[PDB]
Amino acid sequence: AQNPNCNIMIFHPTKEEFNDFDKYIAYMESQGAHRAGLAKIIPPKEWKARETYDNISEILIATPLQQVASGRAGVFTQYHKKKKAMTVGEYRHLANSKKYQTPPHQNFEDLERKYWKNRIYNSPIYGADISGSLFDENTKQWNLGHLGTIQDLLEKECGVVIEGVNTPYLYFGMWKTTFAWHTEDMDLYSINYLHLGEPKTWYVVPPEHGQRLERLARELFPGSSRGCGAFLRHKVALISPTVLKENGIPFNRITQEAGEFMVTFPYGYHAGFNHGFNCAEAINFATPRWIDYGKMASQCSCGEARVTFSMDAFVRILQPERYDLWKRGQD
Ligand SMILES: O=C(O)CNC(=O)C(=O)O
Ligand SMILES: [Mg+2]
Ligand code: NI
Ligand SMILES: [Zn+2]
Repeated sequence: AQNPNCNIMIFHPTKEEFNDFDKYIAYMESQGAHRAGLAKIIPPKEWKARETYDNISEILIATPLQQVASGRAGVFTQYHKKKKAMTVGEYRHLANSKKYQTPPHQNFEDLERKYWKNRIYNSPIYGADISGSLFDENTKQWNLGHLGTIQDLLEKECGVVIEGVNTPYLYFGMWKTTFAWHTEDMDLYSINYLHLGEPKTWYVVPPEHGQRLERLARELFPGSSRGCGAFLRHKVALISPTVLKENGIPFNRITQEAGEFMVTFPYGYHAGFNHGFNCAEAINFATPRWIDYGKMASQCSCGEARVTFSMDAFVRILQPERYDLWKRGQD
């Protein structure tokens, strides 16, 4: 078995190897990369996502989210308070303000210490989930707005034609902006490209050990657990590396820098934080190996997790028994 300790693997494809996206994913899996839940891909030196970032300041963040925490430093939830619209230029200036900027630090490890010590005492503002793309249309390799669609994968594997579309999302981050512990909708893959700015630190649990994280989360968030049988789908709960180590949960960590891709694999729980002003682009995707994960994925039916138009069809075809109750949650 390849990668039996489930370590995060880092790949350096040549420009020749960067042509065929599906084939490279399948290569990484042949080496065991999926066992970690997360992999890093460093693009060939010749590749670029676009020529410059010089003209992005007029993108609008229609609903910036203030991430307010409750709990203790290592075990907390966050809620998202909606703020007034602002441009990317306005948000960058805010991120660089004395109130919101990255503090002085020695290295990534000192910054990680300061994040876990201090996160809960501040409420950073995240421009998340903005439909759009920063890839130039002429970038032919690993262009996240030109991938094969999940609907077309389901049709190729299973023969069934379904409605829905699959488009990318932009994330504008600042110091302390946080992504809670989650897997993807329908336990899909995700791919994330850090276009510019400061790094993003990731934590991940191997897919084969995901249920260990779920059991800890039910113990640590006991009212949330009674409210919903899949409450990590609400994307609100944080648990620190120190707390995971104290409870024997297997995990790994890695820092993504500008110009690098990350891939999350089906049922790979992940969480993390931004080091400073940055912009990432991400999208879900599928392969043949995903289909069985999609059939087994948990679902939120309490009504909190409220998800896309395109997830309807996935539930309806892969989980027809759940269909009914899950759509009661979504209406
Ligand atoms: O970058 C973020 O805030 C969150 N991204 C992801 O969870 C991902 O790409 O799967
Ligand atoms: Mg602009
Ligand atoms: Ni994710
Ligand atoms: Zn729920």
